[PDB]
Amino acid sequence: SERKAINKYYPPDYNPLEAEKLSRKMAKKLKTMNKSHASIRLMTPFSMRCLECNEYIPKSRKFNGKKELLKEKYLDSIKIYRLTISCPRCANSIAFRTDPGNSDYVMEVGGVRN
Amino acid sequence: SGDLNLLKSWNPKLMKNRKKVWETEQDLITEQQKLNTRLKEIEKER
Amino acid sequence: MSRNVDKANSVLVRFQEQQAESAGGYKDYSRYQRPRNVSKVKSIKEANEWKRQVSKEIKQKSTRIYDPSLNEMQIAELNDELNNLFKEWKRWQWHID
Amino acid sequence: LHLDYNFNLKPTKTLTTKERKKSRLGNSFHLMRELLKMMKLIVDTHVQFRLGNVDAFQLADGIHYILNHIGQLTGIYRYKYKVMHQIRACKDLKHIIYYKFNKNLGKG
Amino acid sequence: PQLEARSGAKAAAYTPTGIEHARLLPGHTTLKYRKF
RNA sequence: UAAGUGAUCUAGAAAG
RNA sequence: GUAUGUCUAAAUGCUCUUAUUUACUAACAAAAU
RNA sequence: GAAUCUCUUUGCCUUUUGGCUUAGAUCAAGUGUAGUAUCUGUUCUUGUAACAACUGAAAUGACCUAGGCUC
Ligand SMILES: [Mg+2]
Repeated sequence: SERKAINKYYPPDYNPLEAEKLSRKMAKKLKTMNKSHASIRLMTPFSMRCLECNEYIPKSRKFNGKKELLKEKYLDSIKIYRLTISCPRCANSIAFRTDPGNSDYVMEVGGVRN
Repeated sequence: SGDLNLLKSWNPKLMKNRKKVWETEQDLITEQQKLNTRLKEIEKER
Repeated sequence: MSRNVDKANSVLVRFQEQQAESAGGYKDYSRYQRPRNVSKVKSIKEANEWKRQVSKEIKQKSTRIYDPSLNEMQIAELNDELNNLFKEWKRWQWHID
Repeated sequence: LHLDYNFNLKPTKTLTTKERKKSRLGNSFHLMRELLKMMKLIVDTHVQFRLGNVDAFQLADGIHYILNHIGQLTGIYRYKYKVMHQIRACKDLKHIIYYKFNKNLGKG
Repeated sequence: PQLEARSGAKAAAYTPTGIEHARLLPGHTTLKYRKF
């Protein structure tokens, strides 16, 4: 019952491998886990303007974003991500990408950096 | 605390990620160099 | 597994759900995505549940689309979504029984 | 939060935060649980003895172990840490008793 | 904001709870007295 | 001619 | 200290991949020779 | 003289604010630290003739008191 709980109770018949298999079988059917744009909490490094309503969301402002994987990676084996945000006033989907060549981000049809 | 993003995997400005990127570049770069030289040699031969 | 979703789709929970389904017949038709092609659902109860779910979805869609910033494109998009939902509902009202 | 029949309580799933908040039992309930566990352990040993499973001497030894090892055997001390004094006392007794008891006889 | 100051406190009487408070437990049942 | 005996704290769980 | 809130009418088995994690959480804490 | 309406000034008006704390703290950080959680595809699904038998189903509505014949 307590966040540092050592052992979760299992039923008396719990073939772990079998259980895993079952879960897998019922993971394609599952709504969540079988989808993109999984949530995340992030502060905004770019400090940018929301292109619709010009709301000047500043640096380090916290948002409940959606992180999604971009299939087209950078180079070969180092992934890059789309990080969706909403502007506070108008609900326009701002987002950005993390191209690690410059050790920084790229704006993605959301707003503009300034 | 201040800047949250600093405690995220996806954040590229995180140092680990940067290191990884560098490693990737370094390996790939080395490969390119190896191939580049070969290419040059071939050109010379031609 | 912070933020609850992870917890929900943690293996143990899934296993529990499966067990429930097996013995007694507790499904959560909220939890699984509704199937695209009907007529791969021989049971009636399941079909009914699916229909209910779609109705709920439609209702949800309706509730949001009358929001004050009406000129925004999301609402417009939903209008098509709403239509789709309606169509789905209609389909679910098939005449096998 | 499922109870074992040994009284070790622990959670079924991993609890969401709201659930966790709801379901944090406190220093009373946990203490009670611990007590119950202890009871079971002594009672369990006697049950075993009654059944052909374990000798009288063995049973006695088991009981002794339980009483000394309350501390390790089951968390009371966690929830009420003045049981620590009791534990210490028990340990002391064991030290004394064992030294008296294993004089000419060896360690075991 | 709602970080707000105040105007007045309160005192309203409900049905008692019947809870065994720690301090409320008995203690110093004997009252002392003066000499006269 | 006489050294070298003994004094031995502790001790973890929750939430934040 | 893993926030939160509104919203709810009453295909089947199969196998193969691993020397990893699209992992998530930051309420917690912050210095040199 | 009395009734009323319109404007200006004075009075009355939010000529502007409902807490405390180290101005609450900081405009900085390869972070550290604690916790919580599991994944990749590919597939299985005989004809012809003769003899014996039937000539026709389903829908809802027209009669009588769910049942019974007719259209
Ligand atoms: Mg607090």
